[PDB]
Formats: sequence, structure tokens, C-alpha cells
Amino acid sequence: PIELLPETPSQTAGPYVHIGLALEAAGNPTRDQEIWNRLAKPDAPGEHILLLGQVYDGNGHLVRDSFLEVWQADANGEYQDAYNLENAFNSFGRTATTFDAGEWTLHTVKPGVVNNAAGVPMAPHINISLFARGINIHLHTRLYFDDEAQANAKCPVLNLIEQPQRRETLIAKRCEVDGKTAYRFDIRIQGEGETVFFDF
Amino acid sequence: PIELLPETPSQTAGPYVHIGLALEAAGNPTRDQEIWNRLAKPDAPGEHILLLGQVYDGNGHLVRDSFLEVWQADANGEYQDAYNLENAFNSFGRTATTFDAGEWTLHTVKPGVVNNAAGVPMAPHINISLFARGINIHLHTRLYFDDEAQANAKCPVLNLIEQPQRRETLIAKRCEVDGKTAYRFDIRIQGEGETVFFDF
Amino acid sequence: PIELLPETPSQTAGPYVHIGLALEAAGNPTRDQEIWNRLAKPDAPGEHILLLGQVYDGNGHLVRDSFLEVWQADANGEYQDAYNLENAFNSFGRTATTFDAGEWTLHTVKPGVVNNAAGVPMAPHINISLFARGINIHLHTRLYFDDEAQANAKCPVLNLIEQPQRRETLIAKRCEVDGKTAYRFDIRIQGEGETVFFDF
Amino acid sequence: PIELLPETPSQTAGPYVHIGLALEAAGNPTRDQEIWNRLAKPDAPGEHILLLGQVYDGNGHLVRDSFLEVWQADANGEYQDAYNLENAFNSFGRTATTFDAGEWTLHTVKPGVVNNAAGVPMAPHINISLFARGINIHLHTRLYFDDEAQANAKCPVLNLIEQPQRRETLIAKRCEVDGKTAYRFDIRIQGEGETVFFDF
Amino acid sequence: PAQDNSRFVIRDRNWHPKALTPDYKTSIARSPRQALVSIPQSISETTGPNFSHLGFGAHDHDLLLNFNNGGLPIGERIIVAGRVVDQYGKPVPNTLVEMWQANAGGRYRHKNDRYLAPLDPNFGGVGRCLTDSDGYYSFRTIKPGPHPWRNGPNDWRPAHIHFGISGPSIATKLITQLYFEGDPLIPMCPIVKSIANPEAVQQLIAKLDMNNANPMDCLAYRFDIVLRGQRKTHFENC
Amino acid sequence: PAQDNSRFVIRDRNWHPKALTPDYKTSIARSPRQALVSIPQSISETTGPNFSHLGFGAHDHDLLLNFNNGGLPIGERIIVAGRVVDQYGKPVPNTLVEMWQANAGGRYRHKNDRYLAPLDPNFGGVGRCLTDSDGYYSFRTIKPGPHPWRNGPNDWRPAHIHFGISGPSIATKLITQLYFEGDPLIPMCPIVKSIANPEAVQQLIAKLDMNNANPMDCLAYRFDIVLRGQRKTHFENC
Amino acid sequence: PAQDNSRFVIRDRNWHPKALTPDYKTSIARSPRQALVSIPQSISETTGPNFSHLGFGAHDHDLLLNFNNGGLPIGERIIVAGRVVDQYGKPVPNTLVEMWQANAGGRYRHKNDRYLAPLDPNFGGVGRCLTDSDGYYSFRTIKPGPHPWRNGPNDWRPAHIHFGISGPSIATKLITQLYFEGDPLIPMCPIVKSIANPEAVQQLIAKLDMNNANPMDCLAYRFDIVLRGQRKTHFENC
Ligand SMILES: O=[N+]([O-])c1ccc(O)c(O)c1
Ligand SMILES: O=[N+]([O-])c1ccc(O)c(O)c1
Ligand SMILES: O=[N+]([O-])c1ccc(O)c(O)c1
Ligand SMILES: O=[N+]([O-])c1ccc(O)c(O)c1
Ligand SMILES: O=[N+]([O-])c1ccc(O)c(O)c1
Ligand SMILES: [Cl-]
Ligand SMILES: [Cl-]
Ligand SMILES: [Cl-]
Ligand SMILES: [Cl-]
Ligand SMILES: [Cl-]
Ligand SMILES: [Fe+3]
Ligand SMILES: [Fe+3]
Ligand SMILES: [Fe+3]
Ligand SMILES: [Fe+3]
Repeated sequence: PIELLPETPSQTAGPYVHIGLALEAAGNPTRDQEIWNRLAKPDAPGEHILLLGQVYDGNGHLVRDSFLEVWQADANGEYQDAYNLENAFNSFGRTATTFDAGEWTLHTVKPGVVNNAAGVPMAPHINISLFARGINIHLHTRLYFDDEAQANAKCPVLNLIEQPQRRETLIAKRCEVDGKTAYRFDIRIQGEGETVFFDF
Repeated sequence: PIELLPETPSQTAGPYVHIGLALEAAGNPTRDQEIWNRLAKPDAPGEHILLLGQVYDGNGHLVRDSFLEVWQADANGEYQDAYNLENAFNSFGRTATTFDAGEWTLHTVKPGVVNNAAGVPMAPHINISLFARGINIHLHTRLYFDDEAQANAKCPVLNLIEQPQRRETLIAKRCEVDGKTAYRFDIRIQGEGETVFFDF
Repeated sequence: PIELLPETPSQTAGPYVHIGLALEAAGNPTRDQEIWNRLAKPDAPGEHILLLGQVYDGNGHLVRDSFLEVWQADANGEYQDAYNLENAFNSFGRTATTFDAGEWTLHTVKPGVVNNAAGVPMAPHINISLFARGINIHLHTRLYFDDEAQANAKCPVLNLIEQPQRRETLIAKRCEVDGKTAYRFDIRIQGEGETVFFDF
Repeated sequence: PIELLPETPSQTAGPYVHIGLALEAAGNPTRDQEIWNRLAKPDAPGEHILLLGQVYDGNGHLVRDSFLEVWQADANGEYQDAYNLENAFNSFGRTATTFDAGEWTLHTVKPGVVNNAAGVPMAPHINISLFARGINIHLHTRLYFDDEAQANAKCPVLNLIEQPQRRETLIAKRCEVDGKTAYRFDIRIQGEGETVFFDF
Repeated sequence: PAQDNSRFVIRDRNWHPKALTPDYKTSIARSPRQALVSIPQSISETTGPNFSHLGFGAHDHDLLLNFNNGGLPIGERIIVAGRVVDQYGKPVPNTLVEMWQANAGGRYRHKNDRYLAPLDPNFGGVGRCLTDSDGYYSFRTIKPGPHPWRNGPNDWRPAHIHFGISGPSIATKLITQLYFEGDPLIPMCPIVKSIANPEAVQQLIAKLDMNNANPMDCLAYRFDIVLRGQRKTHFENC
Repeated sequence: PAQDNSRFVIRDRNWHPKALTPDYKTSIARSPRQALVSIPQSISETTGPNFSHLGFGAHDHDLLLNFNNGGLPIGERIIVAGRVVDQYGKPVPNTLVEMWQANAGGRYRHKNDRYLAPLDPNFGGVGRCLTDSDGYYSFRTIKPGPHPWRNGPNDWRPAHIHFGISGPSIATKLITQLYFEGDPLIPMCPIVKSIANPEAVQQLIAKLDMNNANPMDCLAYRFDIVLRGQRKTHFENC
Repeated sequence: PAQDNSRFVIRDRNWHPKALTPDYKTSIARSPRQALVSIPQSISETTGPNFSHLGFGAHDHDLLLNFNNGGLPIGERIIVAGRVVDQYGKPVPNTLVEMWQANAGGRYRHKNDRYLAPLDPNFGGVGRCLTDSDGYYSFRTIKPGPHPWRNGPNDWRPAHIHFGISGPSIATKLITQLYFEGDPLIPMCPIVKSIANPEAVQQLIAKLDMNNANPMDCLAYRFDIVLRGQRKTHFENC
């Protein structure tokens, strides 16, 4: 058969990933511009929300050295790919779990709906890639929102998950953090309540 | 790189290990001198203690054919390697789980504190090697004591176990058996509450 | 390691090199435009100089079939690569030793100072490549000027020659030929007073 | 045939040999004890002499980074092999050429006569081993003395040199340095007056 | 804004390391036990950030100068350069390449690294750049030392530099590690060996590149990176 | 009392059998699912019992006479001998070597063995001795018969003798099994094959040793044992 | 005093590098053009200094501590150890072993080295010791970096440590260089390549020695040295 050049194989990001990708957290000085966890200037169109979560290993223990990259549509359902700290909104961001509480946070707006390749609307979602010590190749997931139940029920991607119970692992829970709208999205890498991870 | 002679590879001790190493237990006559489960004659210095335990597989079922070897300092924190059944104290002993109840027992003294190679005190401990049918290479663990909480908290070996929860699996529980001080030390080879096993 | 395409290997120019590269000298008719030994028309800025020299083998005998290529800055210390026989000055020229006397000549201007890659001034120099029968790969050398003693002493290239004595082999001797300023530059390929040859 | 283990191959001592073997000269602090160029305490039996020399390459230029080891009998013709800075005399020493003048010096006594393996007396000699950048395997030679002409004429080692003229390369010239008895032993590595070098 | 106009070759997850590779101990509890769920590519997966407009500092790519506290870092001066192409051999221009590493002695400037080898006051350990219009990147740095770590009782990472590459989409984004030609620690590392196929391992080994060295100055290593092949859509929804 | 003055080469746990080897069915539920925790060697690990003053009976090493009930056991008379050395090739003198096995028919003298092949009234199946000052040990016994066992539906242990060796510390202590040259059951046994590397399997196979046989009497097999290399400490805490 | 009582195997001067090896440029003018003159061994050549009574400082063998100016040197912590034997395989005990090297960045602490890589304020670069009664030596140091040098326009020494070994006589005394397993600069070096036979080159390459490493501390390299075989005289003068 036709065989292309092989892709460069993945390796773990390792425990000191912060030195390269999360400078403040590693304990180091930051450069003038950093790619980080504030996707929206206060000005940006849409409903401003806080996202936060903790990450659990197969033993139910906090993964305190996780590194997360996110990609989401803006409030108007447009992917803003021209990354710029001067942008009202960036579709891309990065975050990491604090070593003490093991919690990451992201400041964003709720994404608008986009269609899949067949033209079917997907429920509002944030694409997530999870990296850490002990993770050889990053894990893909999606965060959807519990106050979008009608959309989530019809999502052509959620519906590819064979078991209804596993779809629940992807639905972030609306709550309030310091009085502000938030959604909690905990990730369980392994075992009971294991988060659905995707290949594409 | 430099490659030495390879070590002879381990194999299971098998179900009939008692015939070679725990003669009574096999249903067999003993020889004049046997290496067994009494490390201290009643005259030995130190606090005299009964140790006991059961061994569980990954399904929570008793491992009734376990063979255990132990190595511990005397009450003064010194290892006594000159094995001799005349001694008031031997640092080495052997025991096995009864086929009926699955319980092993040792009769010994509480070991004194020993420093690690960097000179840091380790909490009082007994070194255990566990052998059985289904165990291809023996499992190393340590038995520490629940009435040494201050020393356990500071043990350089305990503190190499990354999760505090797992440290608990190595703390034997003080009780009384027929008026005499005793400690129960159950080992779970696999699954919930899995005992920490060492490589060194 | 990374290995590139290998360079086409050098070979001797051979005794009849003149037929390809110095047409007069071969006893042959010239074409309309030839690359030859006059780098400066009488109108060129700078001090007009005749250069001449003989070439000796390791037995002190004249090398009568030498072919030389030269590359030099104009009087203002700039290299002029747009070769054109209309130019008042060309930085490139060619010459050859007469079969009878063994002497080559060039007509040029004294080059101005050029900085090395670190910004340090080099003493006025002409780059020479020498080709001949018996020379398998051409020999690189430099012609400097005996009336630039202060600059020669400070040249970063001259100072890469470890022995001061050998530095002398690259200093051309000012004289007068028929009232006009000239410099003699003899090259000794081998043995006593061997001319310094470069690799770069 | 019988083939033994091969000897570890030699490599040049390199230009910075002084760091390891001539600390002061490298520009570095010395340790409490150094193996160096004073073989004799003022007390030592025998005629106290100074040895000095310069080392020349094939171009007649000073080898300013030479390192020399010497081995000689004491005044009574005994080899003192138990090296000790408290000894009245050490048969072994080290020296090196100064970088400015390229001259080494050694403070010693004139050696007494020893016999070769056949019982024939050798003329008074110092065994020398020369090391330097560009010297792949060290060069062995002997320094003999010009005021021992009768002995030198009969030396069974000097007489192994086929040409009388080459024997002269090994004869140090008695002179005076600051009014004290000395012998100069210049070494010519290559070319005219090349010093005899030995294999044994 | 971004558009869905391409598809990316499916990953070979037997070429990449699998999730569960128990010799690498932390992988045991941090690997899923359920199968990944395959999903078709949509705009969500086939687009991603472009960093053309990110503001890079003058020394962002140069670890010899980007943590300057009065001197140069101690260690083997090296250029690490190479090309980012996709599996079709197409160059991947204007793409973000990030790298981070320990100092010459295997010490990381991270508060969680307590290895006894000293920090270097003039070495930070992070670099970033965009590939040029032809897919080439370059960094200047010190060759990192082996780093011991608590896996087995005597485990040592080979000299390595961590790499992250964005590429054209979130589907192409990759984190990996560069190793150095001939390092005898490579066959011994449980993290290297998380990759089952030795030919895949070979793709992570940078080669000495004398052609790219600065004489009397710094050596050079070449490390090329291949991202998933990108193609146009064809015959979809018909 | 014992002293911490040596260190033992780290085990290769891919050379040894792994814990989880499912064809050997009992290992499935008796293997840890968490990684082993590596700890540095201390006096706890680098010391161990010396048995020089354990009192051995006259026939403790001689299974032909140590279960004498009025006759000799039936079966192939053999001497089993060899040397105990460490990985540096140093002999391991005065070390405890214990062994146990079935009779000539594959029947163990243990209440839990109900195999239908009879016991031998003059055979017990246990021996012990110390290595001598040059590291050599010797037993006399009957060659054990293959033993059927409830693993797969037709599984049979090759002829085998169980071995335990103390060595200089609890870190060197080893239990293993000896197998016999040419036994065609060896490649089929899921206990043998818990060892992944066939060169490691080869290290458990005793060789027919005609040189050590007593003519008209008994054959002999040679089984050498390698314990972890022991070296002195160096450059510690400095 | 010293006695003539042994003879040393004649050197193979095609195994050693020859004097004239023009790719190594300085060798051209510093090689003899006349043949060496062979002489028989006498007391002058078969004896030499013994350094048992030389006074060694506490850190003479430990480059991590012997130039202490307030901290540890930056770089890959390594033990370099091995055995000195003669060509008959006999250990050479109580013999002087000296070594010197550049720092982690290929800079020498010598006033003539103007390479732009910085000096390390806590690294000197010299070590010495005597072999023990079994012929073994050991040093602790930082792995040296490649060093560029003015030979060809882009020439770089591999990582190397210079060694001098005295042995039992001036006939055995040797200076050499240690190189490191797998270093891709080794085949390219005109000084390495002064040795014509690649098998001779192999004898200068130290092997990674994990067995000798201190976990969480320092790696180790093994470098054994073979001096000329020493034998008794026989049938001389008869
Ligand atoms: O635990 N890990 O994954 C590690 C530990 C050390 C490293 O240098 C690394 O790159 C990864
Ligand atoms: O289950 N096992 O492990 C067994 C069963 C029979 C044996 O003879 C043995 O050595 C091991
Ligand atoms: O002496 N040569 O160099 C020669 C002689 C004849 C040739 O045709 C040539 O190319 C070279
Ligand atoms: O010129 N040499 O011989 C050299 C130059 C640099 C070196 O590091 C060396 O060992 C030798
Ligand atoms: O792996 N096996 O099964 C083996 C390996 C070596 C042998 O000599 C053998 O008889 C069997
Ligand atoms: Cl936790
Ligand atoms: Cl000179
Ligand atoms: Cl820069
Ligand atoms: Cl004995
Ligand atoms: Cl020390
Ligand atoms: Fe790392
Ligand atoms: Fe058995
Ligand atoms: Fe021709
Ligand atoms: Fe060097």
C-alpha cells in the first residue's frame, strides 16, 4: 500500500513542562508575551465564564502537574486562529493545575455553535488536549455544558459515544466562583467515571 | 556499555514451598535445627511483640500458601547476622500462612531505629519478603508500627511513597492478643488498598 | 551525522591549461572577450601598480606552466563582482608564467582595507589561487605589501600564521619597473621559504 | 603465533599538558606535593649540576610546549625508585619549556655509571622522554656528557648508533649558568642535526 | 476566521507510544482503560492557532543569551536546527516550535527538581521560534546533561530537549523529545522505550551536523519533525 | 553486628519474569497493579543472615539417605552441583542453598499434592547445605518426574528442582527453579515462560556433567547460580 | 634501589599512532625523519619511579571538590574508573594515574586556551591517584565538552580526558586519551585518526558503566588500560 513519511512519535511532556509552557508556574520569570489562560478581554462579545477543573489518576489522586491546551469557537461560532494578545478574543489558550490544589482555570466566553462536516450543528464545546508526566501521547476530550441539554442530546459527536452514561463524563457543571458564572469540568483519566477521550 | 553476568532469573516458589522451607506446614517431620518464626527467646532485651497478618489476592480472597521472610534490627537498632538458634535474638525469621485460617505469626521484639545511608533515622521497621504460588519474583515490603506516628511521619523511606494514602498500607495496627502486645499486618497484593512493594 | 552531497573532487589543471584559460599563451587565437591580467584601466581610482612574480618547485626550479587567478578589493576596499571588460576596474583577473622566463604580471590598483567577519580590519591583500601540472588541488595564498608594515602587523589573517618567519613569505617587495611602482611576489611551493597556503 | 592483549595506544599529550603535569606553568595553583625539576636536595651526594635545553621542530622553531620526564642513576650509580619529596635524591623528575624562551631546566647531580644487561659499563647518562602537542607517541633519548669522552667512546648503547655523527647529537655541552656547572642539551626533533631517538 | 478545508492523515497509534507502558511507572495510573472514541474531522479538529502575530523577544530562540545574569552558560554550545514537514513532505511554514531542557548537568530550573547538580546562573532552559517560510527553525543552546529520576532504582534520562510543535491544526499539534546521536543511555530509558518500534525511536535522534557548526564557536545538531499529512477534502457529502 | 559497606547491582526486572504473566493463571490475581516503589539501599537492604553456625544434619544435602525408611528411593540417582557467584564473577562462600522437589514420579510429599502417582516411602524431597569456601555446593538426589498441574487443561511441569539461595544480603536472596538439559517440556511450561527472554530461560537449565558422575552409581548435573553483583560504596554523601 | 629483573614486550609501533600523521597538522614538523634506534633493555629502561610514598591530598582524585571556590562544578557528574593490567593480564598495583581535561563546555583552565566558552569557577581540571592492590583506580569528575581547535577549518576534539600512567618502568610509561562511548565526533578527529587501526581506536573508548553509577547522583564510565607485558629474564648471558 501507499506509505507516507511516518509522523514524529509523541513523548510525555514530563513533570517540568512548565519551564517551557507555563513559566510563572515553574517558578520562573515570564517573557513579554505568553500564551495563557485568558481567552477574552473584558470587552469581548458573548457570555463571559470561568472554567475550572481538577484531574484524577486511576487511584483517585490529583494529577498536580497537568498541562492543558484549549481550542474553542467565539460567541458567534467563529474560530479565531490569528493568535494575538491584542485580540478581544483568542480561540486558543493554555492552562495548568496548581501544585497545591491541583486546579486549573481558564477565563473565556461560552462558545457559539458550529456545524460538523456534514452540516449538522454540534452542541457548544471546548476542545481540550491534556498533557502530563505519565501521559505518553496527549489525550483529546471535549467540554460541553450542562445548561445546553437540548443541544447536547442532538450533538452528532456526543452521539458517537455508544453508552449514554459515558456521554455524562463530558458535561461540565454550571456553578459560581466568587459569585461569577462558572463551569467545573473534572477529568478522570482512568477507572470509575473515566472521561471519554477521542481519536481523530 | 558494561554488561555483567546476568542474575539467575527468579521463579515462583510454588504451592509446595513448605516442604523445603516450612517443614511442619507441609505435614512433614522437622530436622534438628529449623529457621522459623521465633526471633526472640523470652530473655531478649526489648519490648516483646506478637506479629500476625493475613494475605489477600486481587479478588480479596485469602492467600493460604504464602511464605514470608523477615529481617529486622534488635531493640538497640542493630542487625544481627550471625544466625544461631542459641542466640537470645536473631534478626532473621520465616513464617507461613495456615492453610485453614490463612494467618501467619511471628514472635519478636520491636526493632530500634536505624539510620539510612545519608544518616537520616528511619522509623522502626521489619523488612518482609513475600513468596507464593503465582508470585514470580518475591515482593518486598516494610512493616512499620502505628504507635510510632512521629517517627513514621519523618521516615525517609515512607516519604518516598508519593501518595500519603499509600503510606498507610505499611502501618501495622497495635492490639492485644491474650494480654500480650500484638500488631496486625495484612498485605493486599492487588487492587483496593494494595500494599506498597519496594524495588531496591 | 548529517552527510551532504560530496563535492566534485579536484584534478590537476595539467600542462595545457592555457588552451582553455590563457589562450595567447597556448600559441592560440583569442576570442572577442577574454578574462586576463589587466584589472584596472588607466582611468581607475587608486594607486596603479604592476605586480610580478616567479613560481618555484621544491628543487628551486621555475614552474613555467603556472596559471594564477586573483581576487581583490578596489582602492576603496570594496569587492566588485559584476565582471565586465567595459569596467574601469574588475576585482577578478587571471595570469600565467611565460614558458621562457617563468614570470607572470598583473596590472591593477592597490586594494583598500577590508574588515573580516568579526569587524577587524585586514591589511591590504590580493587573494591568489595557483594551478599547474603537478598541483592536484589549487593552492590558496595572499599577497600583502611591504609598505603596509603597520597594517600587516595587525592583520587578523597574518596573525593566524603561528611562526612570524612564515608571515614574511606573504609580503610582496616594492620596487620600480620603468618608472612605475611595482611589487614582486615570488611563490615557493615547497621547501626552504615555502609560501604559506590557506584552507578556508 | 601467540598474541597478548594489545597495549593501550598512545595519544599526544596536547598543548595543555601543563594543567595535569606542570600546574604552575599552566597558570594554576599547585598541590601540596608536585613531581618536578629538582632531583637533588643541596645535601645529596655527588656533583650538583644544572641541565637546560631548548627543543626544535623541523623548521628550526622552538617547541614552546614540550614536557620532559627524566630518569637517572644517583652519583653512586643507583636508581632511586622510591619517589619521595623528602629524599635527598630522586632518580625521577619532570620539567617543561617556558613559553617565552622555550627553555627547560632540571637541578640534579651527575649520574654514576651502571652496567647494561651483559655487564658492560654504560657512560654516564640521563634517560629522557619527550612529550608535546604534535608528538603522537613520546620520544626516548639519552643525555650524555661531553667531559666523559673516554666513557662515551666505549658506551655499548652509543655504539649501537651506526653513524659517529649521529652519536654527537646525544652529547650535552658543559657550560656555566650564573657561574654554576651546567650542561646544555638541545633536542632537534627533525631535520639537520636530528637527535637520535630510541626504541626499546 | 478559520475554515474547514483540509483533512489530516489518521495517526498510527502503534507508531506513537501507547498509553500503558508500565516500565515508565507513572503511565500505569495515568493511562485510560477505555478505548479512545473515534470521531470524524470537523472544523473543531482541522483548524488551530497560528502564531504569526505573537510578539517574540530578540533572544527567544537563543538560550545562551535569554537568561543573561552577567555571563555565558557553562556547557557544550550547540545550534539545534531542522525542518518541519508533513507526511506528504510539504514544509510547514510559520509554525510555532517551543523547546525546554535541563542545564549542562541535568538540572532543571523548576521548583520541583531537587537533583543535587547545581543550577547555572546564566541558563534558563526555554526557547521558542516560528519556522521560516521554508519550514526551517533554529535555536542556540547548551547540550543538556542526563537527568536521574525516580522510576527504577537507577534510571537516567538520556540528554534530551523537549519539543512542542503546533502545526496547522489542533489535530497536528505534538509534544515530543529530541535525543542525541550515539547516546548510550537511549536504549535504556523506559520513556524512550514507551515507543515499541525501534525505527520510530530513530526518528527522535538528532544527528551531529558539522556543516551547520560555527568553527571555534559552537557545534550543531539537526532534528527534523514530521507532522500529520494534510490534504484537501474530496467527494464529501455526495 | 552487620554493617552497610556494600551496594548491589540493581535488578533487571525484564530479565526476571514480570509479575503479571497471565498464561500462568495464578499470577493474574497475585501480581501488584501499582508500580514498585524504588528506594535507595540502606543497612536494612544490604545486610542479611549468615548461616555458618546453623547446625546441619549428616544427610541434610543427601536425599538418598535423609528420608530413610528401610531402603533407597527409586529413581535416577544424580548429584546436583555447581557454584554460586555474583555478577562480577566473585564466588559466594558459606551461603545457604536450599532445595526441594517431587519424587521420581512427579509426586510431592505435601498433603496438598493429590496427584495419583505414588509417594516413595524412602524419599522426602528436601535438602540444604552451605556453599564451601570457593562457592561450591553439592546435593545427591533422585531426578524428579514431570508434575501435572491445574493450569491449562494439559499442563505439566518439566522435571524441576526448586532452589533458594540467601547470598550476602536480603537484597541478593533468590528463589528459582532448576530444569534439566534437553527436557522437551521446558518450552511448553507457562512457569518457565513467565521469563520473556529465552537466554534467561537457558540460565535455569542444568547441564549433564559426566565429569562429576560416579561410574556404576550416579550421574551428575551442573547448575551454577549468579547473585546480584556486590561492590563497595564510593563517593557517597560528598 | 631499583634492580634489572624483568623484560617488557616490544611495542607494536603500527598499533600505536605513527609519528607522521599529516592530517594532525602539528605532527608534520614534530615527527622525526630518521628511524628510531633500537636498543636492548638494561636497568635504565626496565626500572622507573614508584609513587607509593607521594603525598596525595584528600581530593586529588575528585574534580568535583578539588577546585572548590564556593560551589559544585556545572556539568554531567561522572565516575571514571577502571583497571590497569599488563599485556599478560596481570594487574598493575600501586601505579600512578594522572588525568586532566576541559570543563563541561570544552574550555581548559590553561592560560593558552582562549576558546570563547566560559571557565567554571568551581572546576580546575586535574586529577591523580594510585591504583589499588588489585590494579583499580577511580576519579570523580564532570564529563568534558568537545573543544574546537585550529587544525582544519572546522575541527573539534571529541569529549576526552587525558591520561598518563607510570607503570613499573620508564618502558611502560604511557600518555593517552580516553573518549566516550558513541560520541559521533570520534571518527572525525585527526588526533584519534593518528591511530591507523580502528580496533586500536576502540581500546580508547570508555563504556557507560551503569553498575558503577550512584543513583540520583552521578553516572560512571569504565576505562581499562593495558601496559606492556612484563616477564622475568631467561637464558641471558649464556
Ligand atoms: O517523569 N518523567 O516523565 C520525567 C522525568 C524526568 C525528565 O527529564 C522527563 O523528561 C520526564
Ligand atoms: O502453581 N504452581 O506454581 C506450581 C504447581 C506445581 C509445581 O510443581 C510448581 O513448582 C508450581
Ligand atoms: O602531467 N599532467 O598533468 C598531464 C599530462 C597530460 C594531460 O593530458 C593532463 O591532463 C595532465
Ligand atoms: O593540538 N592538540 O594537540 C590538541 C588541541 C586541543 C586538545 O584538546 C588536545 O587534546 C590536543
Ligand atoms: O525458552 N526455552 O524454552 C528454552 C530455552 C533454552 C533451552 O535450552 C531450552 O531447552 C528451552
Ligand atoms: Cl489527591
Ligand atoms: Cl623559534
Ligand atoms: Cl540571539
Ligand atoms: Cl570450605
Ligand atoms: Cl573526595
Ligand atoms: Fe526532561
Ligand atoms: Fe514444583
Ligand atoms: Fe589533459
Ligand atoms: Fe585535550
